[PDB]
Amino acid sequence: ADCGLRPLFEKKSLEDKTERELLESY
Amino acid sequence: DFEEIPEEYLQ
Amino acid sequence: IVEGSDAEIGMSPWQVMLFRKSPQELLCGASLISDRWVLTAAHCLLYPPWDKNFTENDLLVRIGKHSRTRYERNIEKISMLEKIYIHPRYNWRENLDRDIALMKLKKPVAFSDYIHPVCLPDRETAASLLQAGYKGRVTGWGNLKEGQPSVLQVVNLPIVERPVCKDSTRIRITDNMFCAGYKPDEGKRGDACEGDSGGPFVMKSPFNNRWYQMGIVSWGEGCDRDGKYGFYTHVFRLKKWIQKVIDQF
Ligand SMILES: N[C@H](Cc1ccccc1)C(=O)N1CCC[C@H]1C(=O)NCCNc1ccncc1
Repeated sequence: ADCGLRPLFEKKSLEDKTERELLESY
Repeated sequence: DFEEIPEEYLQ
Repeated sequence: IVEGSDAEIGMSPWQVMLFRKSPQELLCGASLISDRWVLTAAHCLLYPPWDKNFTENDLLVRIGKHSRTRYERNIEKISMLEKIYIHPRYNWRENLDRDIALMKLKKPVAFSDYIHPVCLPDRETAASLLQAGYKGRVTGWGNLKEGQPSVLQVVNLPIVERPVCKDSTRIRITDNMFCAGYKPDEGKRGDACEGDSGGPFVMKSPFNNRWYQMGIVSWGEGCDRDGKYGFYTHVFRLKKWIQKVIDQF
């Protein structure tokens, strides 16, 4: 139910260094 | 190469 | 992972290391899908042509890791297995069709900054995201070249059209597989490799910003060869089996 939301990124509204490449491909 | 883990686990 | 980068701390908190007790060696990757269940490739546990057939007591799962070889005190958790479940129709004889296995942990792991489950896709997440051109992300501690990293590696790769996947190999491809990788002309590289097996191919939903595991690192011919692609177990196609195992046991 909390699946797929990372404590150190999504939960803090921080992005990792390449996740934009993923989202720019969709 | 691999660092030894606590033997508690290898039991 | 070939042509990947060092992961950030906490970047893949579902990443699991399958770890052999003796000799103490990394077996495979895997993923945490609840506090008690780990998803991996069946060939990590069972592959008769190579005389591979591991059982529960052969194995430890290590969760929360970043460094490949260090025992990461106060950060990782090491769990024992209660039960391994291999797909009843996993095809090790021919093409690794239905390359999937569940492992029930002997006790539930506690989540933390470094340990957190990934989602499994529903039908409409799969339909929406599993498209040629869309990129997913593969992680692992496997080989850097067809040598081993100090730290979890990460690479992002596009899904490849099904006919391109078929025309790249002599192996019979099924609907329970997809392939990912850059074409030779695309001028970007990267691939899973030996030791990455069983690890997660994940995508981030643009609708709810959650990470979903779409694939399991299954097989390839070489690592990062031009005109060759990585093949992954299609997790959604086999989710009915997953659901079945989990709420039966
Ligand atoms: N090289 C074989 C290619 C029934 C491929 C299906 C059947 C026979 C060869 C392979 O990858 N195999 C042989 C059986 C296990 C698997 C493996 O080593 N997988 C490791 C993952 N390797 C990758 C390399 C590059 N890209 C993705 C995965």
